[PDB]
Amino acid sequence: GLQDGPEPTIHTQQAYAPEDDFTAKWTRADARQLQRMSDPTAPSRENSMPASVTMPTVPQDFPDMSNEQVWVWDTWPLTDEDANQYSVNGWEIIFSLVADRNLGFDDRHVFAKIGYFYRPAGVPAAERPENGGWTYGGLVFKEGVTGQIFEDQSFSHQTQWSGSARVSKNGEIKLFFTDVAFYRNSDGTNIKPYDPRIALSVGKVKANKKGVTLTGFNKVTDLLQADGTYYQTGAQNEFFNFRDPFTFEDPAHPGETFMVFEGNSAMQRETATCNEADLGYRQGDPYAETVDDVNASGATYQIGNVGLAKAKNKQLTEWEFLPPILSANCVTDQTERPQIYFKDGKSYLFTISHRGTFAAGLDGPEGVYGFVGDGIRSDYQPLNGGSGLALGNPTNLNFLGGQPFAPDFNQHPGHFQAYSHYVMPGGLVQSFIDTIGTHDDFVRGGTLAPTVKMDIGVGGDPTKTAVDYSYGSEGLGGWADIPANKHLFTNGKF
Ligand SMILES: OC[C@H]1O[C@](O)(CO)[C@@H](O)[C@@H]1O
Ligand SMILES: OC[C@H]1O[C@](O)(CO)[C@@H](O)[C@@H]1O
Ligand SMILES: OC[C@H]1O[C@](O)(CO)[C@@H](O)[C@@H]1O
Ligand SMILES: OC[C@H]1O[C@](O)(CO)[C@@H](O)[C@@H]1O
Repeated sequence: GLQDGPEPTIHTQQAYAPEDDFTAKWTRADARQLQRMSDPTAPSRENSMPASVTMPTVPQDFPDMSNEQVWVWDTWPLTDEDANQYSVNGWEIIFSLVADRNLGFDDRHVFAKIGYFYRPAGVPAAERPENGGWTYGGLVFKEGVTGQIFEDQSFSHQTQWSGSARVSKNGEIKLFFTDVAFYRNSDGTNIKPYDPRIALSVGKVKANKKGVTLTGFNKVTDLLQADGTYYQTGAQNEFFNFRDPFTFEDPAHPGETFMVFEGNSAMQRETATCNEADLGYRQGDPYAETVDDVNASGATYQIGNVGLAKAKNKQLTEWEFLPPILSANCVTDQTERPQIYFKDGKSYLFTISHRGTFAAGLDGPEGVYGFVGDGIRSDYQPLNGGSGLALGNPTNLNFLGGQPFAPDFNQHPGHFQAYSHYVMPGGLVQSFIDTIGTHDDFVRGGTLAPTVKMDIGVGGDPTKTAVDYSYGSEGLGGWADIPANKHLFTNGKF
């Protein structure tokens, strides 16, 4: 099922110490496996990617989870150190990026705020309302709280971007998020590079038959900002990426807490260079590229990475940067919302990427990219023939991808059907709808897609994944289905 092309880079999956300076590479040889898996003959508007690594097609006639109260995108459940998802006092609880529904959908990122939703626990997806049955609890933060941490109070915009939320046995919520200040002119041009920081706010859940409210979240702790040695700063790159904290405990490292997040490789933007390891070709491969050609191609502007940090105290208020665990130099600018998923003694690193963010020479669908190894720092093996693709939107890779605000004439109408995928226990994947439809008949989402099922480690092979098309209806589960697998009871009432 593979078009002729380069062999994938040999990865060993060998574990290293979390403190080691080893950084796994998702190589150009690896990423070129995506084109090899693509069917070059796929007709207009048909998916060219294998069905087993393609998200089931989402109906253009979709429900809205908030009844159009707000735009909703990146969503996370309430988790413990093993990423189990929780209900509290009979309520499933989630956090989402939200914005005023009056905004143009594409203008919402600089008005982003974290809200929460709740719904009764223990109702099967088929018994719930079509739209998932969530209640919008409103915003997590009072106005002016998240601005606390910024010395420069001259920002034109101040937002809360994605993260994660930990719940203790005693009902305490530690919300890890991206706290962002923007310094923009009225047309959007920067006055100085934006300021995204990894941050923490602590609060409490109050829940009974009336619903869920939150208390606390009045103080914000500034945990991490880009350093310039491991993770690219604003001075190195005006549009550097630094966001999306996911915390966890590594079974291999008892009694410590780690965090993954999105960054870029710490290189000056306009003088960034790639090397032989970034290309990752086997000696003599007839399809190998030269370092000079790649460096001349423009691919050097795509230098995303996945970072690691280790907590310095039990309160998780102090963190230490560790070297990056994955770099995609000359492959992609954006490895977003990383998470570490633990299965059968392996460490799965899952991350999301756009189609447009791939480097020159490369191409792949919007969706979930994944990597397996024997430790949180390992010589990670990109999933599915070394390509990295776990779960892509249906995509004809033979035609231009277009944009979510202007779909391409020849593209599959589900090209942008989902983003910010998150892999839940049992391989259930939740995501939000960006765009569904053809070039002249499309709609914007800003609500969650149907939850789907990805089987991880198909056959006896931990490097392989496959969509389960028998799940729900033809592969599509409940709209906005973010089910709890653990249940907590606490003092919090209101
Ligand atoms: O968790 C602390 C332990 O982990 C290490 O730092 C290695 O990753 C060891 O040197 C130490 O015993
Ligand atoms: O809106 C910004 C947020 O959206 C994403 O780009 C994905 O949709 C995240 O990486 C980020 O936290
Ligand atoms: O604890 C069980 C009770 O909690 C709820 O899920 C929410 O209040 C109710 O639907 C149920 O009667
Ligand atoms: O809501 C309409 C349809 O959407 C699904 O969740 C999957 O697309 C089905 O279960 C339902 O029939």
